[PDB]
Order: sequence, then C-alpha cells, then structure tokens
Amino acid sequence: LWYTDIRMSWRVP
Amino acid sequence: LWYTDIRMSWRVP
Amino acid sequence: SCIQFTRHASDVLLNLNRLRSRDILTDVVIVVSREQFRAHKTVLMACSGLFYSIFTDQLKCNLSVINLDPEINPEGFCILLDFMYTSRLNLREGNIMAVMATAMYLQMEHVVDTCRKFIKAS
Amino acid sequence: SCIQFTRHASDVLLNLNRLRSRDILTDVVIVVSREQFRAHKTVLMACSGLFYSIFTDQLKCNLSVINLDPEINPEGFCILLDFMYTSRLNLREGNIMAVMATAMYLQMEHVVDTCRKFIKAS
Repeated sequence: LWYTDIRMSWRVP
Repeated sequence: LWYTDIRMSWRVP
Repeated sequence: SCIQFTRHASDVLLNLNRLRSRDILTDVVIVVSREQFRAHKTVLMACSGLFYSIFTDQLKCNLSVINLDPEINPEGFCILLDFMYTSRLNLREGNIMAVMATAMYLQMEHVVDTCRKFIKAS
Repeated sequence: SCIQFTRHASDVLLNLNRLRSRDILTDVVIVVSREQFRAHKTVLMACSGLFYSIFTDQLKCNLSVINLDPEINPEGFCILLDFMYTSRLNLREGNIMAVMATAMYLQMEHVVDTCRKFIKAS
C-alpha cells in the first residue's frame, strides 16, 4: 500500500 | 484549531 | 500493490459542501421550529443513525421535508450540520450543552464523547 | 478554538460506500455500453468535472440512467468508481492505460498525473 497526498484537481464552481 | 482523530461511532449496517 | 490518496476523502467532502452551498442536488429540508436547513440525504445518513433510520423508513424516505423535535436548539443543529459537511466542530461555553444534547438526539455518540473531553479540558 | 476531526471525511466516505454497497439511496445507473454501475449523483459530481456537467445539464439532471461513451473500457471505469468511493486506486500494468484514458475522459487530471508518476516509476 503506497500513499500519495496529491490534491483533487476538480473543484465544484 | 485543535485536532482529534476519534473514529466515527455511527456505522451504516 | 495499491495506491491510496490521503487527501481524497477530505476533497470529496469539500466539494460536497460546495454543492450544499450552491444548493445543487440538495434533496431534503430539515425543519427545527421555523428554521429550515437544506442538505443531501446521503450525507445525513453517512453521519447520523437518526437520519439513517428516517431515510430507510418507507413512510418517510421520499419526503422532502423532515421535522425534528421543535424543542431542539437550532444553533445546536446548525453546528452539527456544518460539522457533517466540514469536519469542524465549533464549540463555545454558551453553545456546548445544546450541541451535546443535539448530538445524542442525532445518535452521533463520538461527538458527545469529544464534548465530554472538551469539558474535562478546562 | 474549533475542534477538527481528522478521520471524519474518511469515515463519511466509508459510510457512503456502505450505502452504495447496500444499494441505499443510489439515484443513478451509469451505463458503459451494456455494463451497469449504480452510484449516487452527488459523489460523482464531487469527484468529476464530467459528471458535474451531466447532472447540472437541464436535459440530463432528471435521468435515472446515464450513458458514458460506450467505447470506454468498463474495467477502467469500474476501477475509477471504486476509487471515488474508497480513495484506493488499484493500478496494474494490465489496466494502467485503460485507467489513465478513463481518468482523462472523467476530467480527473490529478489521477492522470498519478498514472504518469506510476509510468515514471515502472
């Protein structure tokens, strides 16, 4: 199990 | 801001 | 083998709150006294045993208005609804008892426990 | 002075997936040619720009069945839906290209970014 902290690119308007 | 890691007591059956 | 995104759940929750704020796909109004609160049923069911029971009850599941006990403190309910959508529980000397009692009613035992630790703090 | 619950978002997400698993308040079936996937519109809209556009479009907002491009790989979509509801992205050499292409189509650039990091380490 590898973890990444990358943020979701999709933001609701 | 204070943080707690307490687990939710409610679980969907 | 697998990759787990540590910010994913918080990002979903942020966007769900943005949907609530824009009033997008909100499917229920919770009523406390004359005060109305707009929300998504699924988020309510995922946070509260009370709301789970209500929206799996065939008499009630399709209703767009749910009336809770009008004796409930609306500020207490408002704090808890903000909490469900944010993870942030804003507790004060003046509101804490109301929040604790509202959390019991909603069957959110862990929030009650956190209020009890808060009281033990001071 | 706020208390923030660091496990709250992931506990909500766990419960949303249990709701999806028990088929409770699922309000949409996503169709990929002839394969079917039951979901909650609000989770999909919280995770993907494509689904946001679909469920805010006045022609489609009231549909109970939504078609995606029927040529998209259904395994790729299935891996991604499970990701939306779990945080866990299960990448193998056999599925990476299908997951990546599907993520582009769902407008999930950060997932595509991750598949590119996976390509860079493999």
